[PDB]
Amino acid sequence: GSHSMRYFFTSVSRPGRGEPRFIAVGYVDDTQFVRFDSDAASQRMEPRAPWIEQEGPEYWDGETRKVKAHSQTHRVDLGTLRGYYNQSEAGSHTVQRMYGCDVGSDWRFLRGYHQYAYDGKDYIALKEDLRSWTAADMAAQTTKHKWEAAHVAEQLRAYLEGTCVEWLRRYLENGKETLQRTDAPKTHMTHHAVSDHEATLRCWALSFYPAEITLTWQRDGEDQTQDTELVETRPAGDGTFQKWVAVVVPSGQEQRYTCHVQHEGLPKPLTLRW
Amino acid sequence: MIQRTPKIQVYSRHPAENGKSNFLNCYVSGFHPSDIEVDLLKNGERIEKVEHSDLSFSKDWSFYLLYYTEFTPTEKDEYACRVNHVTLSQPKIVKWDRDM
Amino acid sequence: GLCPLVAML
Repeated sequence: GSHSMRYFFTSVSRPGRGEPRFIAVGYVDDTQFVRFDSDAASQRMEPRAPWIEQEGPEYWDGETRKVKAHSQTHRVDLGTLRGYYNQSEAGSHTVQRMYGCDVGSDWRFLRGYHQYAYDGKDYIALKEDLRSWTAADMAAQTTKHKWEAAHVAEQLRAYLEGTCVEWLRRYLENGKETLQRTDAPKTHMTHHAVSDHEATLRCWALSFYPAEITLTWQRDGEDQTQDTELVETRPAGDGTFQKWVAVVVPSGQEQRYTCHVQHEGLPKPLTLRW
Repeated sequence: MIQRTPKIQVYSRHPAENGKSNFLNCYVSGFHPSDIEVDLLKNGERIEKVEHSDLSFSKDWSFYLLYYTEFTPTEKDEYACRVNHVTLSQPKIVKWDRDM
Repeated sequence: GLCPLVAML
């Protein structure tokens, strides 16, 4: 299927003393592969996936040069936004940025992104066609006009449709053991009595990759949501993910209930019966 | 300033069996701002040298972090995770229920 | 790899 490369940048001002905390992480799909932290000792972009370790020193010097340039930019941007929003120098404020690209199964550019939030709210974002901007408010209209006047979209597009996908292609090849492997969920169902007259069925999906998954209960062939409980999908810590969904049913009636699992690593959905 | 309280999930990496090495996780998500304190507890005492993922965020700009440490379940030990955040009047402590 | 551009707000 498709694959995505994503970069997430967070910059938080520290008005008590010093410059903003800046954290940048790079992802291919649900796998982190690089990180930069302004409060870490290296002051370098660092490897977070074995397959990125194959890149030599020129890559790391390049990535470090750029990531630090990004840091300064966010630093300047926080200053800029505090001004736009007439905020005092005394509050702590946050800038968040995300950009990246997807390739389809044909390995070609499919989609690109570039979006910006201030203090946890939409600020400005590049539209799907990568030619124009979505400005959330009047402050953002300033950014929109400046960026349109300086043809930033075009430059961004050239990256997202070009060099962005070239890197993604390269990473997918070099890390093919893991990046292009799908780990189908290991599923089982547990049963516990909660009374003399009803029981809890819990259907588990463990150790799957990627994170995207659908778990649903059926009763006599129909979706059931009443009397169900679930958890949001969670990282297992070893690079895989976990989820369960539970239902409470009259003791003796378990045969009615089926758990349904959909995941990219499964040719067909799974059905589990007690 | 938009503020969102952290959702908290405390759980083990592998199915929990007494005396068998495992990993204790505390997954915090959906929060803003990002400054947050998160500790893993053993019988109420802070576990030292807990590690955590690098700060990242979801499509809705809410942050998420994973805190984790190696541990060995027993029948006698209790574990929990303790999260403090600006949105919380005092540290929130969530107890680990095995096979939660 | 990162984008070499990053324009300022």
